[PDB]
Amino acid sequence: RYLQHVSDLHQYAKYIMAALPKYIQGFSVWKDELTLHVAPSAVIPVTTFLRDNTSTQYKSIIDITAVDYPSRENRFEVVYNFLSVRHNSRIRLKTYATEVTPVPSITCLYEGANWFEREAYDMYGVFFEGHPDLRRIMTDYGFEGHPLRKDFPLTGYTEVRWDEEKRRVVYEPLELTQAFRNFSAGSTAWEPVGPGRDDRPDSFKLPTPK
Amino acid sequence: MNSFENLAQDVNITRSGKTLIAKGTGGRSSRTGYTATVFGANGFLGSYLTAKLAKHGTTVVVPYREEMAKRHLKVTGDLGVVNFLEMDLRNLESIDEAVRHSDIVVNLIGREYETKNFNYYDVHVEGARRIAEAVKKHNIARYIHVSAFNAEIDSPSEFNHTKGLGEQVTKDIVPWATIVRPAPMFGRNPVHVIDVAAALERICFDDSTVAQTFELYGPQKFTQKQIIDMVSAKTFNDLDLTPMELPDLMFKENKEKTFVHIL
Amino acid sequence: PRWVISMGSCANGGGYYHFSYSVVRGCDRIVPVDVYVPGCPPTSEALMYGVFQLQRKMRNTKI
Amino acid sequence: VPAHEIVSGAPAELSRNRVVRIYQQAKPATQSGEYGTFAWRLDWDIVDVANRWENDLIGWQSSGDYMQATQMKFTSKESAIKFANKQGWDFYIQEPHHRKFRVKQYANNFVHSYGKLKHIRTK
Amino acid sequence: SYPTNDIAENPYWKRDHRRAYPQTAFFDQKTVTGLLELGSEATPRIADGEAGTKALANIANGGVSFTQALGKSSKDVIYGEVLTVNGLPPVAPTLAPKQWKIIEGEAAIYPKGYPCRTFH
Amino acid sequence: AIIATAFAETVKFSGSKQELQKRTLALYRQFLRGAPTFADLYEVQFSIPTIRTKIRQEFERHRFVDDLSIQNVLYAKGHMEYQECINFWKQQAQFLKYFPEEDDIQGRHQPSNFVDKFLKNRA
Amino acid sequence: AFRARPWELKKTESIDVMDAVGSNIRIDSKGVEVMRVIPRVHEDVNEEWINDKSRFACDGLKTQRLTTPLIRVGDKFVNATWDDALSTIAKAYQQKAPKGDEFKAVAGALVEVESMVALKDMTNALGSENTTTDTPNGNSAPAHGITFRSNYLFNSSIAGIEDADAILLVGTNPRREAAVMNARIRKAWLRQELEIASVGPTLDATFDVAELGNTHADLEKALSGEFGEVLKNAKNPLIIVGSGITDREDAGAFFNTIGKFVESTPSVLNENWNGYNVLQRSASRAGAYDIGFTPSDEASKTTPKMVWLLGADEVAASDIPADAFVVYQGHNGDVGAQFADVVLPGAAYTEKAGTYVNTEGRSQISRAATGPPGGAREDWKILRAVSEYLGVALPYEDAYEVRDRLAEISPSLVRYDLVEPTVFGDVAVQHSLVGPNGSVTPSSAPLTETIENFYMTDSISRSSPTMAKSSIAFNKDNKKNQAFA
Ligand SMILES: NC(=O)C1=CN([C@@H]2O[C@H](COP(=O)(O)OP(=O)(O)OC[C@H]3O[C@@H](n4cnc5c(N)ncnc54)[C@H](OP(=O)(O)O)[C@@H]3O)[C@@H](O)[C@H]2O)C=CC1
Repeated sequence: RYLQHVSDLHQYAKYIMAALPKYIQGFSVWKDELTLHVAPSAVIPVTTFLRDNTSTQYKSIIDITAVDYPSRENRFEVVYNFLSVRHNSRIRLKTYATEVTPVPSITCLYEGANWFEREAYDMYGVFFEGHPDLRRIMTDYGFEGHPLRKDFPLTGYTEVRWDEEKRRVVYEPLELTQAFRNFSAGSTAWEPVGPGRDDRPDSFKLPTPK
Repeated sequence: MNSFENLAQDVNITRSGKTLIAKGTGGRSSRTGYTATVFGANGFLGSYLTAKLAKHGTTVVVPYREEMAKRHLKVTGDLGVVNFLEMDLRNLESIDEAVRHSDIVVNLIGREYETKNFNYYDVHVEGARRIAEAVKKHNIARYIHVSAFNAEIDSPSEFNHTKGLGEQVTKDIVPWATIVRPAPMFGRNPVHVIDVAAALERICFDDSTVAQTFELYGPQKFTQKQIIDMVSAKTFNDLDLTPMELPDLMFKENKEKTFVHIL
Repeated sequence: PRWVISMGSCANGGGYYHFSYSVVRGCDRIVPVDVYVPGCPPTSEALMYGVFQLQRKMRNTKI
Repeated sequence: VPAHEIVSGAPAELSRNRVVRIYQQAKPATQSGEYGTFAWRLDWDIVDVANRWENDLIGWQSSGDYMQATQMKFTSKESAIKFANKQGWDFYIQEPHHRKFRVKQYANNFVHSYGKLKHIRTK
Repeated sequence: SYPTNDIAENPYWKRDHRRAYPQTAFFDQKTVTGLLELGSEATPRIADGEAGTKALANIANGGVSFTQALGKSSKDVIYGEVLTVNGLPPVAPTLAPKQWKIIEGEAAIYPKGYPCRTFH
Repeated sequence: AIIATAFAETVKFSGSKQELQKRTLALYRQFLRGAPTFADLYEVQFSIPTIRTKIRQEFERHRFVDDLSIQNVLYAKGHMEYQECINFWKQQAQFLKYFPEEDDIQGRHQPSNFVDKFLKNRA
Repeated sequence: AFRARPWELKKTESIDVMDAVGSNIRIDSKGVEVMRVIPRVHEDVNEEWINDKSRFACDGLKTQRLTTPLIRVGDKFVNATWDDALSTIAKAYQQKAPKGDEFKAVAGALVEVESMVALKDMTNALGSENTTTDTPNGNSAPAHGITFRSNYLFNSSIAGIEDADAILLVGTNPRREAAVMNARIRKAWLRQELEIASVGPTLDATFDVAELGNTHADLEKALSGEFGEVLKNAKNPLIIVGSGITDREDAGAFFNTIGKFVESTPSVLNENWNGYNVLQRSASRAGAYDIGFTPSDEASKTTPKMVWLLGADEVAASDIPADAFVVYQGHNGDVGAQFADVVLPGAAYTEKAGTYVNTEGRSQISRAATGPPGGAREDWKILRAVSEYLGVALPYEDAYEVRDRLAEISPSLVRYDLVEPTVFGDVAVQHSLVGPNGSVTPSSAPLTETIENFYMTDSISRSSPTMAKSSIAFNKDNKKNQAFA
């Protein structure tokens, strides 16, 4: 079953790329999970196609987020997650966005999405052009920085204490009574896992000649 | 990052000979190295005093009389900075115990009325004689005795008389003690109380304030009628401070037709 | 004539989240607390025992 | 190079006081694995007064520097250097030192020495 | 239990599942043109093993395009490996498909009059 | 969430510099017009002209920014700050993040020369 | 015993400064203390092998340091305010008033290039280039040129020893000085066909030397007799020189014979490699001569009123005058701090990001692993602040400006870990030959050992008890060190 099903998912996604060649750059499958690799100016048409086709009706934004790799020129990748509650299927959509350039917002289509978009905004600084009420959520109001970002340290920059003099809490640069001790320094120096086998069906890898 | 705007340096020597090195940058978590004992820190000036003093990490020894007036002094300092131990003016041994490891030590034990237990003579000259005899006994550097304005040795008032008496007795037994005399005080001429505490912390730590009487009086002189109409030696310039002015501190048809009202 | 007791380990000295950026490392930075009840989920056993200790403190005050 | 030190929310002192360092991690001399010697580490040089100091109660290693336990891993030196000058930091690229290739034979362990032996293998 | 920690015949590599992990089958814009024109290891369209690699390498360099690969594709290619064999688009696929009962009688958990049904 | 909050605007990215200049212009007008509300609202000690000269000097900080999209993010961040300040979302201890130099002088020995830095090893 | 498990450790990549090779180490720190050093690999200079003294002298890094400035009252120091000591120095400068050629500024063994630049700038804006090094016979120019860097460097590369054919050492023991160099020599001698002979004390090497003598006459006889065939025959020889002959007052006559032989023989000296080679014993004395840190001929004649010790650990009681103002700047207490009127706590090599130059000429930075403990400061900033209390305003106040000034002295010191060749080696051998011709007579003083002990030198190994028991455990008097009986 499961071998047949992952080989079926491969073919469905090959069809999805062939139906929209202008917008879809790649697709990758890894164990009954489908990721669609999409340009940032290509978000809105692909998401309308995912909402609207009868073969492809996902209807429901579950969760979206970014992830930074600082080693790439386009820093953040913005990943979307959908759930066709009709066809009982999940699909994933990745785009990219630098710190300063945007990605357009799907809150015109998906009504739940706006709250997710401003969450990923505060954690990552990734912009959603076309979005009412883009501002911070679930951090401090005067907070300077974006926390879930690799240049930002663990304990942050500031701390809070009650100054007696001003009769108010004051915000001060960071001083610890016990320093943070990461134990990541001390990982393995041998490669921990091998390369591993593949789950590609025989129909979708390139033929050898003769 | 927070800096020692407290200190002049990083390595300091006291008079008695102990070597004190500040650790880290100024801030709550650091330690300046000084140990200070503030008599009367439950009160109104001592609260601002060891607010400033335990801000950077001087280990403040707070002698307390009542257990409930002292509690808000716990949040002004780090782990191990502010230290509470009970004492009474009557029991010698508690005064002896409270100044064992102090580098500097101040009293602001001052009461404006007689009790059934202490008159003016009992808290101002005689308590100060007691604790400053202990300071002479342990050879603590930098003793500071805050006094009152108009502290005359012989006066019709008993309060001012005994403030002068306390000054004379503490100058007699310790020659190196410094006695500071502030103005009237308005926390929230008169002087603002954060200015008195800023002046006192700048008295606390430097050299060349030794055996010097200080007058801490604000910029412009007032009368009581002028104050109520507004409601309705060495000065500050020795220690590079400008006191705040009392007056600036003193505060511290058609649309309705086009709205809807009955819904 | 007010008191406060600090229940849990996240409410005294930061706790599990002690090295997080958006956290106060215990309410000692804000309010002056008189009894601590430690435990990350300190059992109703331990919380009530902290209250009994605090009542002893309140009676020995006799304000 | 767009100057991103004004947008990341970091304070000015982190861009105009502290020096940072690119390095590839060296191979450990203790154990013979080489897995952690491929990624490029971005790490901050310590500051004089605010590194670490002993606490008076227990002896806790309290710090005042806040980037002391942060490191980054990059894929290439060029990505690391573009990120380092994009955030507006002053780097120092430390170039890696590899081993020299030298042909080994097990038959080197015994040859006919015509003169003095000058050496006795043991195996 | 014991068959995991027997002392005779347990090489670790047979019961090993952390290393025999699958890899992400990532597909470029270009390797799908390769799937449309070279063929597949199931159905190859390539002879001449020496000139095979030469016909492969221009597609690997960016010779032909994908819209050109779709225009040059036969109807058998399009109805075999892009679309389904009946010319239909494939359905969004689900692992274990779920067929629904509706329990209605006295085995229901709410009688008629309450609005909750008890599907299965 | 269909409707937005009160003073919000849909974040939208201009393609020219002059339109951005018009938008930052209208934005400074909004801050400067709402400056009498902030003294009543956050219960500050001081005068409305000090709020106004701070709003001015916080736009002095980014006067010479060249890149268009960095001006764009800077406008979006400024509008978010206006949005928080004009309502009661910020409190009076985060509004006074903006004025650390005004409230109190910390004490003597602000170091200026190398000697005063060096007696407490650059603080 | 190990006190810290290796997941607790913080790794830091620095340079060793105890030896002249400048080998790569790896400082492991818990955070105020330093646990160990371990050789980071380098292809040329050390090839994963590190010295014994390099490794076990982290013990002296935490036992007898200076954590406060001290002022001498008379037979006893007291510790002091920083301003107290640094105003004492200015008041004694105004009292003694050395107008010129009376401010001696001697450096020492393991000191940063940037601290030497700060000191030299302060002396030359003071008005006195009495600017000398710590070695005996250091008061003069070291009988070989500060000019033409190939005079005092290791000119064939350290990698070039693998290509060597037949080399001879003069006045040195490479088993003691630069012990990693002996691993290179023995590796070369075992892999290929080599010929060693030696002029100096009878050394026990790992490898096989040939003895030649104990006299400069024995030197000249050996260079004339049979090695004008060997070194002339050889494809890639090298002639290699200790710095223990620059110690000798008769050094120049010893440079004459060897420079005349290198100028005569075209195989030791040609286009692509130079084969006149010297060793150093320090990380600084090969980098001090890059700056020009040397006294003049006029400076050697006077007696100083105000002596500066920067490191400077092997000074004698006779080397400083009795009335002198003798201020020490170092990182731990030593013989050099015992003479002082003011000591100034400086940061050791662990606690500062410093530039160091080896014998090959590689400029290499260390990384600061921990802060200077208690009240020690960085070495050049102390000079930068003592300058302000004098009349000298040093033009820099930032470390990048130190880097730019350091480029101005020589820009092969802001270019790190590159080795450049020299086109001037042919000219430099002649220019190093002409100077000492006839200036001094070669006396018959026998060639002594350069260091009496390996394990106790350079102001850290004297303080560590590890060296203090490892010197007496390896004395080769006992039966356990000797191979026989
Ligand atoms: N206008 C003013 O305020 C002026 C005040 N001064 C002087 O400055 C100092 C501080 O000023 P101020 O805030 O007004 O004074 P306080 O209100 O602080 O005086 C009360 C403090 O002193 C303690 N105190 C008084 N008597 C005793 C005693 N027998 N035993 C133990 N503690 C005692 C009190 O103990 P407890 O906490 O238990 O009550 C309390 O800590 C005083 O000495 C005052 O004389 C100078 C000129 C004018």
